Amino acid sequence: ESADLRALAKHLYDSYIKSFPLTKAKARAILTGKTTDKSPFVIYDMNSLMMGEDKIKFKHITPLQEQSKEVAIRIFQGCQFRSVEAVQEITEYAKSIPGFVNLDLNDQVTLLKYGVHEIIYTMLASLMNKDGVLISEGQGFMTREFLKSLRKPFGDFMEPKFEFAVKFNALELDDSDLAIFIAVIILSGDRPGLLNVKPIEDIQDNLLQALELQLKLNHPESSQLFAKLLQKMTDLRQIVTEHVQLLQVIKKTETDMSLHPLLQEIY
Amino acid sequence: ESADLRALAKHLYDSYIKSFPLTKAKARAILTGKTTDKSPFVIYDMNSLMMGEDKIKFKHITPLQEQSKEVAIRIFQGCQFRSVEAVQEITEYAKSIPGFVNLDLNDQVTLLKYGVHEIIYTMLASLMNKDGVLISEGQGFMTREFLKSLRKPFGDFMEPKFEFAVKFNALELDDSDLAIFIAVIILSGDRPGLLNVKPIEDIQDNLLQALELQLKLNHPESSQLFAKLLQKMTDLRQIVTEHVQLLQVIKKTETDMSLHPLLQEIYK
Ligand SMILES: Oc1ccc(/C=C/c2cc(O)cc(O)c2)cc1
Repeated sequence: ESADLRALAKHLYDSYIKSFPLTKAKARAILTGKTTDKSPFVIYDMNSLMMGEDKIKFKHITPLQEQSKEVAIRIFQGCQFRSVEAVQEITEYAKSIPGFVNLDLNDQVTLLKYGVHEIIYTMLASLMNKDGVLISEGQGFMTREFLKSLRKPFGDFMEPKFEFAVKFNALELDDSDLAIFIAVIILSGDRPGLLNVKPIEDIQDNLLQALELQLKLNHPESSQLFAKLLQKMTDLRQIVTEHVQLLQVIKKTETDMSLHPLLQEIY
Repeated sequence: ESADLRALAKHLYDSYIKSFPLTKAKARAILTGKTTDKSPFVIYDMNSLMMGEDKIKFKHITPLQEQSKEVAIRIFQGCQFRSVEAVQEITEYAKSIPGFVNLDLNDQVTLLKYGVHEIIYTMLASLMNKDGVLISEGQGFMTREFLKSLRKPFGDFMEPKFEFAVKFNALELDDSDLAIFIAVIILSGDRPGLLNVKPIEDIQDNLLQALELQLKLNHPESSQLFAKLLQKMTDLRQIVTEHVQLLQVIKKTETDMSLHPLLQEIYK
């Protein structure tokens, strides 16, 4: 019944607004969108990020550059922190989804183990555009060119993300849309190791239904947007796989150091 | 007007038929061991394969395998010819797709080139069941275990396909549905090297409305089948990957074995 889908939709939307600080309406005003009044400290050069964290309240590293731990390394360890953060936000948005907790815990844990990854790149596109990506709650904006002028490893790290974001943003979705789109992702059912897929698919079915009417009523003119949207979810599955390749090569760059232990444990 | 999408649906199901000598419906009638209208010869070991030459059309080696092109090679050079065959059949079906042969000529090629294997594995599932796959216009049937037990390199090669088939076939689609879904695969838009995407995405963003209505009518119960079907194109692209690379391997350990010219102008 239509009434339930608009309900489920509104439920998830209000829940999504509570769970995620920096939203897209927001990030879109701060970014290219004018809403000029507060604008975000820019980072384009190696002197720009140098001591840059001045304003910007960073947790982990400060403006130190002189053969003391490479800039590239300290920029990647940053994303990871944010990652660890987002995973928590998401783990909570998950509980908010109708029926999620009523499932087998083992299953709730697996759905997150694999889902947390696609949702992160999905939302990172909310804080990105062809020129750069928003950072530090929105007090930042690290240019795209600066990111590509990074060490040999890290040069392709974020490029395959700006490409996806550019395409994904062309769909022009809003937080009310991504709310449902993101639920659908989590409640996949084809994730490895699940134990009772029926339940997991009954909800996604219900979530998919809601996503459909939502895009209809919310994009009356965008012909076949539902379909194109579900397609972009394949590019996500690929961008996530390719991400562990340039990551595995990292496992073969740092290492043997006894002052890491309680850190490599966190990540 | 849902009357044009239905007329477009008819159009496609028709060429699909004219382009593929073996349909999924012909394939299932042979597999479900029940319509002994013609049954297949089941190859499952060496002796059986040796006999397969007589009972079925195998212009391949009979006696010795290892020494004179080991059995593993015999099977591959054959499965190869089957594919060049397949590509031409799909090249035909492409041309039949409205708007296709009007797009820039390079884009046509570009679409075929990447569109091919995706379609070949989607169709290869129509000939597979939890235990094997039809071969030679359906005259024969090769066992999943037989294959899964071949020389180190060739051994695995078909095992990511059988997996795809079981889950994919689960959707229980029929030939008229695979026709619209197959067109949607070629007329994509996010393919490497394309010159103009708008006129191409225009076609897909119309075939899709066709696949949607087709599925709501054809499967009034299978809910979210439209959405579930599309999500299949992901497990698809992953297969090509395993292939192309597993192909790199043989290309080096088997330097006396060739490859069909047409099957080269497609891998990148
Ligand atoms: O000695 C041999 C003689 C013939 C073959 C044929 C293999 C083959 C595999 C397919 O998927 C489709 C097909 O139509 C044929 C393999 C070994």
